[PDB]
Amino acid sequence: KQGPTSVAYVEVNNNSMLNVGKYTLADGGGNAFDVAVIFAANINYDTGTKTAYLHFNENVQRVLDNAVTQIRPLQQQGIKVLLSVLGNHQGAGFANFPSQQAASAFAKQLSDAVAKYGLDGVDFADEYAEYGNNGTAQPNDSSFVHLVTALRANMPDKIISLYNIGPAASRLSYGGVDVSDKFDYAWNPYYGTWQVPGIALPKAQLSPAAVEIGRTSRSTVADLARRTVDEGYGVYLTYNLDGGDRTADVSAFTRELYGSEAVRT
Ligand SMILES: [Zn+2]
Repeated sequence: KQGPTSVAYVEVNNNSMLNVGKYTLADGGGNAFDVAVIFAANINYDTGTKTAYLHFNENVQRVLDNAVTQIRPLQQQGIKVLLSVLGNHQGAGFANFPSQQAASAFAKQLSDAVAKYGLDGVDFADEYAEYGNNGTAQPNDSSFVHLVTALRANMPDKIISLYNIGPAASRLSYGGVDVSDKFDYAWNPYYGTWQVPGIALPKAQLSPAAVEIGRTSRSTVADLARRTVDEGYGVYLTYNLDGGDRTADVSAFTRELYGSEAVRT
């Protein structure tokens, strides 16, 4: 298989991670998706200790606890699995950690979770943090740099990606350290559109295209995949892969990215 890196986000609240492994290319048998993203664990805030911390809702916890059936099989077949981390309406977000030490403690929780569950990486989605709730501060310009630097240091050989949205995504440089190069990938969060991420990464690691499989018209899915290849971009994002038969939708972009339509087990 040769072509852009395919990524699929799965809202584990309602869907199975395994669905991502169901699609392969008719010509070649390669995976239609190269990366699967568990959406989403989150950044919580303890008002008492005034400390942010990593939280997994029951659904996220359930899939992590069942890594052998929910995650391991995807990895066995060559698909990378990442844990997305999202804001949780509690004031704490990736852009408002008060210090280097504070950001670093949270990065350890992340890297520890990655090792414990045998994950391939982390995805940062700075949305719904609601900076300010519970007496918290507004995003500052060192928090994210500190968090990314620590995480990357913690897991040098794993994946770290950026869902391109929010205060954090605009605060990649501080004190002479630009954290753009510590990210493996970055992508557009707006389904049905082409929006090149601002983060200073080369085309090969960016996905200006974004589609919500089953919702975006197969014409637009095909168009964005076509533009991806034509403009030389190296990633393509599919959001909300569900349990329905989306072979036609997956084929809409695989024909363009890989030259083969897809098959679903
Ligand atoms: Zn809210």
